[PDB]
Amino acid sequence: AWEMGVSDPRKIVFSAKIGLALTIVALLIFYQEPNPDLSRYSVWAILTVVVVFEFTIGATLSKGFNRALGTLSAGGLALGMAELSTLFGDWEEIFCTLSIFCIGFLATFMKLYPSMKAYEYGFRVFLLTYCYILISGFRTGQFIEVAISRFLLIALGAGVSLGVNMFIYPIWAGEDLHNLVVKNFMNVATSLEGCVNGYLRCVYKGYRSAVESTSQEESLMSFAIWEPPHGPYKSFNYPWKNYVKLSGALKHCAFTVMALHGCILSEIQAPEERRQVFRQELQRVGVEGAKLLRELGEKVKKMEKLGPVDLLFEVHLAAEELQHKIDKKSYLLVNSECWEKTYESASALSLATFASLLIEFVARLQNVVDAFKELSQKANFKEPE
Amino acid sequence: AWEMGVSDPRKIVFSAKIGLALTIVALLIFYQEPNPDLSRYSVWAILTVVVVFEFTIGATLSKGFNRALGTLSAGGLALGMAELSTLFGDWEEIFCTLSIFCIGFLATFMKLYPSMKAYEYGFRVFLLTYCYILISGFRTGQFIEVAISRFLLIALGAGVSLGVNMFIYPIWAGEDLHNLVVKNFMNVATSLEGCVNGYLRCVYKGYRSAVESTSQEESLMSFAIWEPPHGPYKSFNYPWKNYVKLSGALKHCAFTVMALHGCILSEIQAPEERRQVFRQELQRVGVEGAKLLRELGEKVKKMEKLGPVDLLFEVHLAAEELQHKIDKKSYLLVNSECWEKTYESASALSLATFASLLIEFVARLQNVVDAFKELSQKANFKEPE
Ligand SMILES: CCCCCCCCCCCCCCCC(=O)OC[C@H](COP(=O)(O)O)OC(=O)CCCCCCCCCCCCCCC
Ligand SMILES: CCCCCCCCCCCCCCCC(=O)O
Ligand SMILES: CCCCCCCCCCCCCCCC(=O)O
Ligand SMILES: CCCCCCCCCC
Repeated sequence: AWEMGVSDPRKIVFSAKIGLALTIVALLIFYQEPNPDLSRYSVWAILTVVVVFEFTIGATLSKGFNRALGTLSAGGLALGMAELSTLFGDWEEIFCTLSIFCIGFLATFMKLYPSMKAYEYGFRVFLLTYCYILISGFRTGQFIEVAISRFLLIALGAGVSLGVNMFIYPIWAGEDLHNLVVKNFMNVATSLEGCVNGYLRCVYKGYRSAVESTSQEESLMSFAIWEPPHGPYKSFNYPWKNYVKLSGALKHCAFTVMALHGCILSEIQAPEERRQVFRQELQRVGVEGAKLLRELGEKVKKMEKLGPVDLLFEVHLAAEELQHKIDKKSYLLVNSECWEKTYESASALSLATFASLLIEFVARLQNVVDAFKELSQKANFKEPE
Repeated sequence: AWEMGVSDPRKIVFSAKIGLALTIVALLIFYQEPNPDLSRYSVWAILTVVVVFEFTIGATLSKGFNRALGTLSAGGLALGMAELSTLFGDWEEIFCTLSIFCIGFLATFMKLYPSMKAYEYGFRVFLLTYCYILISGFRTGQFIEVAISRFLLIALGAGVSLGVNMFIYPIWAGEDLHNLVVKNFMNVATSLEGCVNGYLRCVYKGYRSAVESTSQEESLMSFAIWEPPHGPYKSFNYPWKNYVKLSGALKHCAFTVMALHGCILSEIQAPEERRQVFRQELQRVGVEGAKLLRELGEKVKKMEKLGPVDLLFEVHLAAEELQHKIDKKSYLLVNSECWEKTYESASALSLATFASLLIEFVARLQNVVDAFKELSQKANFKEPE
């Protein structure tokens, strides 16, 4: 839709790039030599463009490498089996059919391995190449020059797709990974404040994005290993793994925010009157946590190093003030008459679960800070000021 | 390989049925009327089998319908553009390429939409068909006649694939969803027992399987609405949705088990000598919860209605006993010296969060019992023996 396009103009550029590659191949085939067989080999290029044009440069390179491997191995095996069939002069079609059965069984069995559920697209091209070459080289024989001519057009289609994708506003998966790591910090910072305000009032996509994106940041890292150097990422081997290490460190913290959100939806809840006693300390703790997470996101975005001052001083002081406040008024959580109604006791005891989950969230930040200090060292981040 | 076959005879029969379909289409192509010039586009029949075989019957029917939609629509559009092109006799290649650019841009933009992301297979067929039938039907007036031949060989291949798939050893998605619900019930019971036993020592994939299976439980439901009646499920409109409703009540219960597992990996913990005071009540609560979950799983598996007895009496009584015990020994959770070391106070206050989360887990089971009764009435479950 128009709103979708205006919000993200990257997709419009990608669509116009694919349409331009198809237009170029079409123009060549329209104004090509009028040699015979034109309508036969013309379509192969325009149809491999639609198959090899991927969103990112690294996915294009990886998928075209696995597709070239599958096609070359299937064609070599098909030619070897076609030559071997001649020995069974009396039984030719029987041998060819039994080879098609064995190959189909083996490829279909190997694609089902748990460790190969990602590379099915190369097993399909393997089975297609073997069946096409075995069935299109029988009624005539000596089916070679044509299988060596079809690939000189598949190559042209892939060459024009690669040139158009790479040399006109390319999209790099490394920058996608960098911007996703920057986004997660702001999502978690918004969720924490939303949870505290919701509990103290007289938040889902935030931690959902940080918890549900583990595989996205691994596929982006798989694609980024093929791309050459560019921009600020100038090095033989950029440490892309420290980004995923810092993302895991942040996810370990986002699980506590998930538990704090789940406290609001519980069936058992504490009286609103007793919540207002501890309002100030909870608001200060949430404010300092959101400030620290936005500072770390801003320092990751600019590729800057940490300053000399301690970043955790204020949040630690706030958490110690909250602990003292809980200590002074603990008599509102339990009762002393029975010391030696179940619902009322559970409601009273459920406020200390919120306070303990907030103290544990403050306790888990040091690991994210250490991960950032490691990433700013492996990658030569700039000094501040 | 051998282990994946002996432990799963499904994946052997599937590969053998693919090989059988390929060898029947092959035998047909090979043994043909002496005149081979009657047809030369015979690989179109063998390449459809490799593209329209799926694990389940409902997936095959749904995907075949979505592929024939795009193919017929693209062929009609291409023939309309070809007929309208002859008006501009002077410029034919320019109009054709201006049509290809627009079609590629619209198909890519429409396939990048987030909502229509499960239908990416049907958007490539449209563009491929348009380009093939516009570049191949150039300088020819009988391409309309060619088209029908190509689709008659694609129809022969799809008919053979559907017959072989549906008449040898059908694999139904309805049974897959039915088995998945029972497996999630057993996983959640095992996780609850493991966490309660782990906290008292002198579990991980269980709740994870139940929490992350929503996409599978929705795709299987989408496939299951195409399949005809068979076996136990004998009705035109089987309430497959009530299974998803019960699985979502179970997910809402599993989130508390995840929060209980998070208490074992925390930086702040309570001394064991204080944990051992409440061992019996926690152990009884966990035993009763796991017995209730396994009873509901066993009644879902057998397709039987609930008896006249009350299922929740025992666990409710165990929870009441736990609450009374917490009331009696509450002086071990707070300190009365300062009523009016921070770490030791937090460690003491962290023991009550585990018990409050266990009480919330016990409180959330009534929704699951109500959803089970709703599914037991919507689908006619047999009365207990
Ligand atoms: C083969 C060289 C290029 C590489 C191909 C990529 C291989 C990787 C695997 C992907 C799938 C196989 C490749 C497919 C390539 C291909 O050529 O495939 C192009 C398509 C099939 O594409 P798919 O293989 O993706 O399904 O072929 C056709 O559809 C042509 C059939 C003729 C259309 C006639 C329609 C009849 C309509 C009658 C008129 C009435 C209309 C009424 C309207 C109202
Ligand atoms: C989806 C169908 C795609 C087309 C599949 C057939 C293409 C044939 C291309 C042959 C590739 C080259 C094989 C070389 C084998 C060799 O020389 O040993
Ligand atoms: C020669 C390259 C392409 C060969 C044909 C590949 C298979 C094309 C399948 C198109 C989708 C047809 C699925 C529906 C068929 C039907 O409804 O019977
Ligand atoms: C249709 C599959 C094409 C496989 C080749 C991919 C591009 C590399 C050509 C050398």
